[PDB]
Amino acid sequence: MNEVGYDDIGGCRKQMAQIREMVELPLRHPQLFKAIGIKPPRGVLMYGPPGTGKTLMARAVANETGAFFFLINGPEVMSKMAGESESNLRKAFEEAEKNAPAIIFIDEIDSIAPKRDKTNGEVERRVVSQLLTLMDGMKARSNVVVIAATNRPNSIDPALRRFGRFDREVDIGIPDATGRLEVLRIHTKNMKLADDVDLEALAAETHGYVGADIASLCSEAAMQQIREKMDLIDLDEDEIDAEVLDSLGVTMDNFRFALGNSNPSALRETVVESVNVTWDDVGGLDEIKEELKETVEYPVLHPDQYTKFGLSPSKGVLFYGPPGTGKTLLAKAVATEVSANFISVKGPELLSMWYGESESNIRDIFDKARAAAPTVVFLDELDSIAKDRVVNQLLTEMDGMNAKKNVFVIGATNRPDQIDPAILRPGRLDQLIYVPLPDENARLSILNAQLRKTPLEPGLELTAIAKATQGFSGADLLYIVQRAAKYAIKDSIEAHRQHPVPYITKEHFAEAMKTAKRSVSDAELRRYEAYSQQMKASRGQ
Amino acid sequence: DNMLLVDDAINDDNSVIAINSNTMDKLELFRGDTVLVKGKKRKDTVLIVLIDDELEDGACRINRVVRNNLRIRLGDLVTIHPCPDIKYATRISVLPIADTIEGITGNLFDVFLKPYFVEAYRPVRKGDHFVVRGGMRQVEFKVVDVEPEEYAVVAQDTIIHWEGEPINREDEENNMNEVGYDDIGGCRKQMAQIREMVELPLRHPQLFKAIGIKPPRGVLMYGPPGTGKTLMARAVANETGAFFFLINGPEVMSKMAGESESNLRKAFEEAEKNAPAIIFIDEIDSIAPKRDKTNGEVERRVVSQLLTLMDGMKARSNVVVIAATNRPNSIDPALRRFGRFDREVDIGIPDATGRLEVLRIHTKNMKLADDVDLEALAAETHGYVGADIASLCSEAAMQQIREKMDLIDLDEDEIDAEVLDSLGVTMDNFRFALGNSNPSALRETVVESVNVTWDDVGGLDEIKEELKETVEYPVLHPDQYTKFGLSPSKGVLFYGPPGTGKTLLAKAVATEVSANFISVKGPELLSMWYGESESNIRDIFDKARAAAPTVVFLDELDSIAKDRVVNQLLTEMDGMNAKKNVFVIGATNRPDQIDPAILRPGRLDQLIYVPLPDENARLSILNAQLRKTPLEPGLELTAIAKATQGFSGADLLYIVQRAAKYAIKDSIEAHRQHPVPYITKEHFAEAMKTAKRSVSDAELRRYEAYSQQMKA
Amino acid sequence: TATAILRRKKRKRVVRNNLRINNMNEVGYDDIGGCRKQMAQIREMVELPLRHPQLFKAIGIKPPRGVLMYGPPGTGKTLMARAVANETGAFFFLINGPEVMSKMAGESESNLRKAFEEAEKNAPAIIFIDEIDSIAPKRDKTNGEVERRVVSQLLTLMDGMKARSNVVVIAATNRPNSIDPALRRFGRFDREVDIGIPDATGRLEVLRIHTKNMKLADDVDLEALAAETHGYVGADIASLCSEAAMQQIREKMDLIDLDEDEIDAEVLDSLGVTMDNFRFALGNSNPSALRETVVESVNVTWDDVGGLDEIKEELKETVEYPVLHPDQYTKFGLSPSKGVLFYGPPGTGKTLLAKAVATEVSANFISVKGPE
Ligand SMILES: Nc1ncnc2c1ncn2[C@@H]1O[C@H](COP(=O)(O)OP(=O)(O)OP(=O)(O)O)[C@@H](O)[C@H]1O
Ligand SMILES: Nc1ncnc2c1ncn2[C@@H]1O[C@H](COP(=O)(O)OP(=O)(O)OP(=O)(O)O)[C@@H](O)[C@H]1O
Ligand SMILES: Nc1ncnc2c1ncn2[C@@H]1O[C@H](COP(=O)(O)OP(=O)(O)OP(=O)(O)O)[C@@H](O)[C@H]1O
Ligand SMILES: Nc1ncnc2c1ncn2[C@@H]1O[C@H](COP(=O)(O)OP(=O)(O)O)[C@@H](O)[C@H]1O
Ligand SMILES: Nc1ncnc2c1ncn2[C@@H]1O[C@H](COP(=O)(O)OP(=O)(O)O)[C@@H](O)[C@H]1O
Ligand SMILES: Nc1ncnc2c1ncn2[C@@H]1O[C@H](COP(=O)(O)OP(=O)(O)O)[C@@H](O)[C@H]1O
Repeated sequence: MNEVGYDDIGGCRKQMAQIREMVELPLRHPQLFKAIGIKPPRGVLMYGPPGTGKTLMARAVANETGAFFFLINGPEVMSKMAGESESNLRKAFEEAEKNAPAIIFIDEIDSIAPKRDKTNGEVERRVVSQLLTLMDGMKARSNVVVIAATNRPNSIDPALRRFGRFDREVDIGIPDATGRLEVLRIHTKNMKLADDVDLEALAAETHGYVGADIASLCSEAAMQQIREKMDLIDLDEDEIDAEVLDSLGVTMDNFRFALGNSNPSALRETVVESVNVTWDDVGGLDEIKEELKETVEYPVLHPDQYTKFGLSPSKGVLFYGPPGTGKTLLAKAVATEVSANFISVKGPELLSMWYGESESNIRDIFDKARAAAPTVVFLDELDSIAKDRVVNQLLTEMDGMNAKKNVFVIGATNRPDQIDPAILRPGRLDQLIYVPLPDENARLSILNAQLRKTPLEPGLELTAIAKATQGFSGADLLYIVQRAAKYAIKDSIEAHRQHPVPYITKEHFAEAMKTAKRSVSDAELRRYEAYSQQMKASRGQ
Repeated sequence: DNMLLVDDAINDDNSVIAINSNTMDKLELFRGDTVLVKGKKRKDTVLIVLIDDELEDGACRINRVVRNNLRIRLGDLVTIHPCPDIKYATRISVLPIADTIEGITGNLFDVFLKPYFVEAYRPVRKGDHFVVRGGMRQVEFKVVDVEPEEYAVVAQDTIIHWEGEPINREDEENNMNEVGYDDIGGCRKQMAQIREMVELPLRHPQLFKAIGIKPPRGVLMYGPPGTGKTLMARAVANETGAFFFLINGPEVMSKMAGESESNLRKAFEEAEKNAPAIIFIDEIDSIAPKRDKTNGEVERRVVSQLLTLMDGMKARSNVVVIAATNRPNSIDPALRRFGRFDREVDIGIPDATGRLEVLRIHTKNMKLADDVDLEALAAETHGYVGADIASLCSEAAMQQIREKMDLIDLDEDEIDAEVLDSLGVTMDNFRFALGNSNPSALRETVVESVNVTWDDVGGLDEIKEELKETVEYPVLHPDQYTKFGLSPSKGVLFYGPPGTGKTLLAKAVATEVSANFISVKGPELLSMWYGESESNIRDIFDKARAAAPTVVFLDELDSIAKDRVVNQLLTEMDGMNAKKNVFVIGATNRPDQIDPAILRPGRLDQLIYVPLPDENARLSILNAQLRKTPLEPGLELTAIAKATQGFSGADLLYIVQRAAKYAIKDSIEAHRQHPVPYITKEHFAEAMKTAKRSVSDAELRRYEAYSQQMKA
Repeated sequence: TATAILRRKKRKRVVRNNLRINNMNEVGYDDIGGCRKQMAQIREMVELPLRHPQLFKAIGIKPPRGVLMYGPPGTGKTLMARAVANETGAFFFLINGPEVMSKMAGESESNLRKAFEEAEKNAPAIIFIDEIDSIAPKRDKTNGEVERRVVSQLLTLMDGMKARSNVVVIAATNRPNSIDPALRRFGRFDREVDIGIPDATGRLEVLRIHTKNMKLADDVDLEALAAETHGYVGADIASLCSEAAMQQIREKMDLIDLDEDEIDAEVLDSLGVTMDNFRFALGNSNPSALRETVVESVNVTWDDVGGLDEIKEELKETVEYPVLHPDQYTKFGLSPSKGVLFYGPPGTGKTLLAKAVATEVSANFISVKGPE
């Protein structure tokens, strides 16, 4: 089937706009580049998690442009008899050239131009050389745009990423809540949905799902509805009752069951994501909030002042403090303020990179950060690695960056002494910041925020609980509220079984807090404070 | 009113079915009318209607030949419809069955068929059979071909062709696979999952048109070898009735370079042009293994061709691809994504009932002796896959033949018929076969089922209640959790003295929610650490996801919690959907020695101390263990329970086993002296004299001190 | 009934020679000794499916087809295979491993295909794939593409063979683990036989079989030679006899003039092997089976070890009763113990205790020294 217009896409305004401004104008309005006398870029390389719609984007752009389209699949081209792949490539390219304007989509290019390390096969070398020769010779040709789709940027051969080749790069990230809502609406434009559908609620619940996974979710929900209504349908009879066939209707419980039986995998690797956390779900640390605002917002939102004064913006920041203090939320808020993408790299990912068993690599992470700039790279629990190949690679990557690009590296840890002294030199993660435990007002704000999604008995003031939880990390308060909810649900289920309990009660909170604990021991807090004092004395003239 | 009872037809016509007069009235038929009868699976024919008053309402009479043709027995149910469009076969070719022409000479046509086709007008259909009594013998014939097709009537104008080779009766089943659902036992959930995704898109394709969705295409079954994956796929394909094409793995990977792609392409296009169809790719891993294994150009071009063909079919509908292998992490990962094997299915070793069903299915033709207690076999035979059960049956039969060999003479090529009629397999043969059997499914992690309740776990009632709260409520009442918007806890951890009853506790937890149970002992963890095992943590969690809900049990977690293994485990745990009911339960003896990283929230955080069994627990364990052993009447276990302070479950098991050993020693000594059917108290006294605590007080106090420190 | 088949020439002075009572093949069961149990197993698995197929029709089962023999090289695997094949008198197709592997690329699959097709056409048939390890080594051992084509072709032919066709496949390989794992599943080489080095009586039988034509001097004590030879495989015994004859002829060569092509008839008729020749041959010979772990019977009773009566009784209770009287254990439902661990000062005779335990239950003994 064809005619997949822009109306069949959602949640990808930025990348679609980039690809459109990069493809349409050279073909639709070549006279502009003649009037301004430049050479429009040819190569375009889209890469992102599998199933994000890269091929769908390419097809939509091709159809909307109304230009000759020629599809080349890496697998099928690599499946031909020896010496036939080169002939197929030469044909495809000549046919595209003769029918200008044209667009070429080399889908899964990584399968025909893999990393030079894994190109031991002679035929692989021949095919890669043929592709390189074809692309190099194409510069004479006009009105021909080549689009390549690959899983990761570090899998293709390095030789394919130079001027005159796939230079322009696009990074596809997982969609946000609005994107997921749009995907659901686009996919569920034909299903016989029931009245009680809350697509907004589904989008809120489903996190980390890519468009393909959402389509699978819709298919599974429809399958669940069919299975439920199968009791009124007999397999033996060839004919199907018209009314029963029409009576089919998808309900919310079907979608929840489909979510239960789903297997998302995009989050398994580092992926660019968008966040919308403001300075409202984070309480306290007002001085730190203001300092981070000054550090990040002004260089991004107000670059003219820095240009006037010649200041060089700080590259990265480092956070240290007791665990459970909300460093990740602070980083997300910082990313939100500058309205930039966010990349997260937990410690197990760093260990996997150290052992070289995960596909992704530090170089790939920073390449994706550059492609999706502005971004915010977040390195959690660095102390797990700064106990070094990985550290040296990270230092080289950090030193070799364009200061103008808005790439900020934010490191989190609990052992600032255990971090390598090299990482703290100027031009690197030198700006230290301590994250103290929440104060009474901070604890009250955290409790109130965490309870916005749970009914409460009227008059249940949390001030007493906040005051009775001095020195408690936010995670401990989350645990206390979770325990109270568990007690309440247990009581509700018991009452129902013996049969009431529509909301939590104060006595539930009292019982839950009767068995609470302080996550951080006093000795660790003393050492943290001692190190903070030591750092202050070194900058406290 | 097309459902009727089946009865034996007294008459001797292969194409006559009798119906009650009221039944005839309901269906609006006339005497002598020909009607089409469809039985089990896709077998159907046409028979001449007869009126018989003696027949009860909703009943019909059909001889054994019709029953064999329709794959039904006496009293079964069929669907009957009028067949007024039946024409007269102008030209029919039929050949006799080889076993029915044993010593028969002359013009078989005139001798047998001609009296059988003298204005008989017997309805015929492709592939049918009919027996005719000629002279003093009976000869069977088969409907090789008919014109016009398919169903017609043989009349005088018809031209009968009796020229052709004899039809051997063996190859109808030996060379052809016609196996229905009746040949599968011990796996019903898997069969339901496969059927609801194979039959529904094909038998009823209009439903998905009505609801406006594209049903999933690919399906990937996997499990231990010999679990019947091929048999299940064959049965589903035969029941569906669609054109079934098989693409064996080694068969396609054992041909000249550049021809394997041709075979794959031919198979796929042929299936495409005969929709609906089923394409079964047996042993997928043989042709598309993990990248690290295959490096030559041919074994990569084959994979590329397979991927291209698979991606090219999602447009066309009514075609589904079924694969098969033994591990999810034994094929190229590129095959597992949207549009390529969306659905995954895991097949595990059957439970006791499944093994009993398999034994019943296999041992339906053997000349079993009277003293057969297949229930006892099922109880004893644990970890045996269906193939191992077939091997057990074959070995038992071979042992029976060997025993009877004394009454046989190796010379000549025939045995006395009396000797053949005396072939009876007894229980001793089955026990010998069990002795010589070598099951190997358990050598690697597999999914099974458990049937342990809150009966074999004495004491620690509060622990039972806490486990119930943690596990059952999220699964049984997820609506309440949604109402409170709280995600259920993922995993739990148990710590305490060794041999205190943790494995059976995890089994009980899994049983309560009625979820499968995957076990991973310490040696498997070490083997995965050393990279000499065919399994991997990713594989374990993938199988757990496929068989969800499941309980993944990690025993002796301290041996490896001293790393790559811990990193992989942590990554798999974190990258787990919250809603999916995959609970990870760990056991250890050194809680401090366990890496702190695991004990963080969102992981194996909820710690539980398993205390040493007390007097009541000791009494319950003693009663449970002796549930299958005669005891001296009047024995009192209270004194033993009182005297067994500090003894864990393993210690009591050792005491009981030693007492039984002494009892059997005395029994055998008395027997040889030629009585001792019970275990006397003196046996237990001797065992106590030669038994002691397995845990020093130092370890107990250290564990209790650590528990108190955690409590504070 | 451990055998039940062995209890009762070669399908055949002039009359006796004709009735058999360089190509003298069709070696019968008489030409084998010291491997009675393995020969019984092979016969039970080969003859009955072919000679008397109606038994399995009557009882309603499919007889097993895959038989795989493995043991130390030189123990006579090919000898047993050929003996059984010729005795059964069925279409016998013989496939060598190295011979098939020596063909050009692409001509080593067609040979297997035609072999199996012919065996099917002329059923009943026996196919003996000698040295299967050469055409199906371990998966990691060989990565060559042809080495995978051949193995896959073999697997496809084997799986497709399973049918009513009366064709039995027999394979041999010195190392049980060398064969590809995929060849040892259901519908393939499932039944396995292990060949162990012979014992004293087996060695005597082999010696008598080989030393039946030599002009042995009347002063020969074959019993003494059988006793002395410990760990000698059949091939080693044949080499021993050949070397003894060589020594005898070398000693007699003094009277022989090599210049003359012929030799005096009287000297040629005076040849005779003496006991000292066998002693010298034993001195020269060198067995090789003991280099690797093998299976050999032992015949030590509770008389070559003194004392340890309490330990003897404990070992009896541990091992002997379950094997001899499993019925009572089944009655009581208590499974027997698996292993035991002897500890004590060195040289106390632990190995003798192990051998005595093995002999009491009439079970074969496997040994693994520390260096192994
Ligand atoms: N906005 C969207 N983003 C992502 N997927 C979408 C979107 N809208 C619809 N989809 C559906 O999601 C699935 C994406 O599959 P698609 O083949 O386009 O992804 P891909 O991983 O880029 O493909 P390829 O295999 O060609 O590299 C399709 O079902 C598409 O219909
Ligand atoms: N319910 C059952 N489950 C498992 N095996 C069964 C069952 N019923 C019968 N069997 C027998 O078990 C054996 C299963 O062999 P089968 O070839 O199906 O195994 P498999 O491991 O799926 O094969 P492969 O992967 O080689 O195609 C056959 O003997 C089959 O007859
Ligand atoms: N009972 C016996 N056991 C062992 N060897 C015997 C026996 N009787 C004779 N021999 C001799 O032992 C040698 C066995 O040779 P054979 O080729 O069978 O050995 P093999 O190592 O099993 O062979 P291969 O692996 O090459 O097929 C021959 O000399 C044979 O004559
Ligand atoms: N404003 C806040 N200040 C402190 N802790 C918070 C705040 N908001 C949430 N938290 C708690 O901290 C968690 C955020 O993760 P965080 O504590 O940063 O993890 P980590 O310390 O491992 O980086 C929340 O789940 C909650 O328990
Ligand atoms: N509730 C129980 N607590 C302790 N032991 C028990 C209990 N119920 C039964 N047992 C017995 O205790 C023995 C100890 O072995 P097992 O339970 O496997 O210990 P572990 O799993 O702790 O290593 C079991 O064989 C079983 O017979
Ligand atoms: N009753 C016995 N106690 C100790 N040694 C014995 C006894 N009978 C024989 N031996 C001798 O013990 C030797 C075997 O040594 P062994 O105990 O196997 O060494 P190790 O203890 O290192 O295994 C033989 O040479 C044999 O002569």
